[PDB]
Amino acid sequence: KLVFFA
Amino acid sequence: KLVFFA
Amino acid sequence: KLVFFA
Amino acid sequence: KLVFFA
Amino acid sequence: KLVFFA
Amino acid sequence: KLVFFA
Amino acid sequence: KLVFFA
Amino acid sequence: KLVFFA
Amino acid sequence: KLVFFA
Amino acid sequence: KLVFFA
Amino acid sequence: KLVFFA
Amino acid sequence: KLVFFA
Repeated sequence: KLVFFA
Repeated sequence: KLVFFA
Repeated sequence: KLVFFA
Repeated sequence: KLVFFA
Repeated sequence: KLVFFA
Repeated sequence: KLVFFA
Repeated sequence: KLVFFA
Repeated sequence: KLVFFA
Repeated sequence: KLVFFA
Repeated sequence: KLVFFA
Repeated sequence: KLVFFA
Repeated sequence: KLVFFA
């Protein structure tokens, strides 16, 4: 899995 | 920006 | 699955 | 913008 | 910026 | 796993 | 499966 | 933009 | 699986 | 930007 | 697994 | 930036 927040 | 995948 | 929010 | 797929 | 993966 | 925060 | 958006 | 391929 | 975003 | 390949 | 971001 | 390879 991958979680990205910008 | 929010991105999630699995 | 994929969730994207911009 | 909101995109979801699976 | 926050990134997490596994 | 990997956790990154900037 | 191929998804592209912009 | 986003490009996804599975 | 290939994911790209910007 | 982000590039992911699994 | 290959992940790149900036 | 970040480059990860496993």
